Amino acid sequence: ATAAEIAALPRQKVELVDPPFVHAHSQVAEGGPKVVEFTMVIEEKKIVIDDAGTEVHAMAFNGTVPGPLMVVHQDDYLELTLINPETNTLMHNIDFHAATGALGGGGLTEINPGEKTILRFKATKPGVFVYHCAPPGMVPWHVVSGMNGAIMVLPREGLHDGKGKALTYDKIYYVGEQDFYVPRDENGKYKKYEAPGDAYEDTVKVMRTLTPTHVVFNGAVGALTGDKAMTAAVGEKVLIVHSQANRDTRPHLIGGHGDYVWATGKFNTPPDVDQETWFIPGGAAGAAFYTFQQPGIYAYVNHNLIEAFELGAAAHFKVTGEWNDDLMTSVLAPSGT
Amino acid sequence: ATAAEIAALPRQKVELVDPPFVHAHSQVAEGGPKVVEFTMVIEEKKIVIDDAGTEVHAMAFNGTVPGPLMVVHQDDYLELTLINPETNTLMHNIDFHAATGALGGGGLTEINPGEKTILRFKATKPGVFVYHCAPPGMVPWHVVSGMNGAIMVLPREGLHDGKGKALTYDKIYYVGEQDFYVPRDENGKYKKYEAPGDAYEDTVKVMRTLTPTHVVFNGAVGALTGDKAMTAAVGEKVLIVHSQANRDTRPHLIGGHGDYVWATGKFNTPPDVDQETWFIPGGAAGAAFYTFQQPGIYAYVNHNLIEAFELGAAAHFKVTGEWNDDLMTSVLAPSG
Amino acid sequence: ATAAEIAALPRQKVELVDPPFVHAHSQVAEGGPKVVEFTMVIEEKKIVIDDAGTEVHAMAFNGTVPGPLMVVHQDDYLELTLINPETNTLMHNIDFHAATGALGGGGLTEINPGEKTILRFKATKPGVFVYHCAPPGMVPWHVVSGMNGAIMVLPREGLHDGKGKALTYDKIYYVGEQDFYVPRDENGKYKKYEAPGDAYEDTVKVMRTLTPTHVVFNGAVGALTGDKAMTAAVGEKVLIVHSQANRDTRPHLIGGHGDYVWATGKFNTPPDVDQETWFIPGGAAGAAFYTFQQPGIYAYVNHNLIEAFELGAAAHFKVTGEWNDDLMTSVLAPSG
Ligand SMILES: O=N[O-]
Ligand SMILES: O=N[O-]
Ligand SMILES: O=N[O-]
Ligand SMILES: [Cu+2]
Ligand SMILES: [Cu+2]
Ligand SMILES: [Cu+2]
Ligand SMILES: [Cu+2]
Ligand SMILES: [Cu+2]
Ligand SMILES: [Cu+2]
Repeated sequence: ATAAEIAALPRQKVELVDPPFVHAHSQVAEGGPKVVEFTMVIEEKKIVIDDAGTEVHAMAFNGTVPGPLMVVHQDDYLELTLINPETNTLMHNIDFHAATGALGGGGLTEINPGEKTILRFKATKPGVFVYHCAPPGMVPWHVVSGMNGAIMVLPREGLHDGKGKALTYDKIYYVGEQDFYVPRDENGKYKKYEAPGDAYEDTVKVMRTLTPTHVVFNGAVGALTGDKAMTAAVGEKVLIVHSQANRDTRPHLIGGHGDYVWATGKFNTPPDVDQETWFIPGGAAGAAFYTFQQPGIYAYVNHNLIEAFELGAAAHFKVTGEWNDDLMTSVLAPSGT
Repeated sequence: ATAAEIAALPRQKVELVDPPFVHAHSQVAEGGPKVVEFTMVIEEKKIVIDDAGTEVHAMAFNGTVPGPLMVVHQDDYLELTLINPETNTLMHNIDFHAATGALGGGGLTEINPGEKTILRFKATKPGVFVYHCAPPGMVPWHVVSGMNGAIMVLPREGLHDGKGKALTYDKIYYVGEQDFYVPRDENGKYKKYEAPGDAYEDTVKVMRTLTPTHVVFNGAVGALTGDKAMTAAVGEKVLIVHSQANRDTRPHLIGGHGDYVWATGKFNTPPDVDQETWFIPGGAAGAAFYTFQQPGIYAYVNHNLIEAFELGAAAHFKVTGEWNDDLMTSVLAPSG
Repeated sequence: ATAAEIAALPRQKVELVDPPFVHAHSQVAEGGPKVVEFTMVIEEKKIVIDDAGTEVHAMAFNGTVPGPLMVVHQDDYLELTLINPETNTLMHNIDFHAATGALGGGGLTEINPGEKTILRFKATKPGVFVYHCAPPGMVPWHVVSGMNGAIMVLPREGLHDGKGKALTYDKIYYVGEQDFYVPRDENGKYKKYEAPGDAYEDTVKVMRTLTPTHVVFNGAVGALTGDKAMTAAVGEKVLIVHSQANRDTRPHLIGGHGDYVWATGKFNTPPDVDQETWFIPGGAAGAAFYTFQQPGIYAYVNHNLIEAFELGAAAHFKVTGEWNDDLMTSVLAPSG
């Protein structure tokens, strides 16, 4: 409860890491409640989102789309220092869906260029939750320009299945999915602009059609493919956290499953099990736990397969280990009749 | 129950109230099963849905979009008197998703202007449920002209959580979300018409694109804001009923949560807890229970934020009470 | 188990039947795990999908859209022989969402015209699951040309509710829902093409709008209406399996409910109960169990009612039996 009991608590300062990785943390909390401190700087910057060179003026927490994942435990305090550099042109703020009051923090964190603010909130509910910018009057425009991310509030006793058995992951990846709305010219070619403000009117027109031009993971088409594929091994337990701040998605691991899936993202609601394809509504984050049982390349997609393979929403996993013929085998390889 | 057994049950006549409020009712049922009687009159009327003076020909149960919320308990009988006055132009009917048989009542309730009908059904399943008009051959046009609402069938023992603990609300509000499809002319200006039937063909062309021109709560952009903001106080338990008869939605209370959410709307399915944003498919109602912990303005939105802030799907709650600094505080206010 | 153990299991050859019917099977497994063998031939062929003569070049497992339902039990092996005749023009393969490894089998089953392959996988998780074609670089085009179906892996002890009570169905139907994307010329008329390849660029342009031109059950508008309505009787318990390989759907039985709904399709996740409309994400299958209480015609729809009644997503059930006036009755029939 009290203002002094809080200044009494230990403080841990965390250095953030760029998605899809997640900063070091412990699944089971060591000791009691803490004040966990994070800093993010906002950057307005041009990013290229496909191999054709399509540009968007992104508005990026910590310079990445999505913003990085913050991890705390239930009843810790999260204290954010948020900095809007004077090289930026717009006001920004932050709404944590994990927080209670003042529009998730948004009403207390409106910062013009050259301003900074420090917000603290108590993480009362365990789960993964979206955060995003929401300035009055231009809420969707900052969100669909990339200004969103997620946090994970772990139970103090770590994750468990619906029946109290402990679930401990070997590694965690954070996939942020972003719908972008890029205006086109009369030839069907994407338009380029000087500053974020100049793109505004044309972009609202595309937003009103409710049809994105690109739906991407980690800020671009093919961002998490090739040398940037996520990795695991046979027998490894992986937690994949996925967020979408504006639009629904339906994740699926091609060649795998979600063994336990908190599709709602909230760890006091028991997980669905054995899932093929799960559903995360726009404005939420979800998490899926899987133990890999076969080696090779997997794709991780939004299973509207037009959004995956035409609009960009596909990533890869490269998994090392030995093949299990009991689980699957080619009895007759492709061969002439 | 035999027809005799039904005839000896007490009857109770209910007066409906306009959304987002709900008629008086008790959470735990007082006594045994009843026949609960309601009457609705259908009104075809022009509504203006945004601040640019855009019009829809609404087809409104009891004259509101959405129609009003009706509340019974499990195993009561709902008896509806439905009237289509002679001032209307179209046939109408009603399909209750809570009812069993005859297309939810649609096949027994077809009434032309100048006609009335009385339908009775047993509310066998507890939950919130959509109702809507559905005349053969013109089903989606009546629904997306606002002819839909919801009913709530409470368990006889009131609401409970996953583990049988009782959940009693202080306040209930009913938010009906409506997708509208208004035709535009050559210069992108919304068209006006002089009778509902004149708008039919142009409207169908817009509907087949699957993209609404407006998505609103309580029948208009800004309906539940400012002045018509829903109110509560810190510490009050509030049940928010939300329906969408045609298209998906994903409600979210900005600055709060759904502490218990029956996202499917059905009270025998245990609620999800601690939700940030929940999902109601088109054709269903859902309900979220929350205890307010901070004062101030909250927005309640469909969290496709283009639908909320560009197309109209946003409401406000104004909440009185004292600020809790343990839950949230400004450590350093915006500064140089 | 050992290698000699696997090699020694009994084999059972099953003859498939076209949707919405399902091959004979037992709910409770008889005896121990088996290797269940199925054969499907792929057919590329023009089909007419609406009453205006609109044609699509379908890519059809076993000649139907959707492909047929295959039923095995948990820890059986499914062994599929897949044949791509030399009269087709494209390479195809198959991804089973129920399988583990090699992109669901897609990496091991790429067959050119004139080739066959045999894949075996162990069905380790119980549920209904989508299967579909997925050739690298052309995945959505084969899926939205109809090249998808579902399998059901039953628990060895048959279905049960959340409380472990047995659920035994009398009839099972499979409804496959398909989104099609058919190009139009500048006059608004649907285009026709000589070969499947000729339609590819124009179809991808429509696909990128994310808006189907048609959403159908069993491969055409009205395929499951009229004399092809699905049938049941009052008191029969029906399982309805529904799949959508690419796009979300929200099924609803108009006049009925889903008494138990595995909306995720996975039988180790307890079913939701008393559902009015449930929600199946694109890329999944779901299953709903209902006991019919009232006779008459029911419609079974995607409850975006524009998709149901303008774009094709509506089926009928015809149910025989005696009317139950306790559940529903017309107290006063429509009158002046
Ligand atoms: O199984 N992914 O299409
Ligand atoms: O948290 N509202 O976007
Ligand atoms: O109740 N079906 O619209
Ligand atoms: Cu911003
Ligand atoms: Cu939000
Ligand atoms: Cu009507
Ligand atoms: Cu309906
Ligand atoms: Cu194919
Ligand atoms: Cu798939």
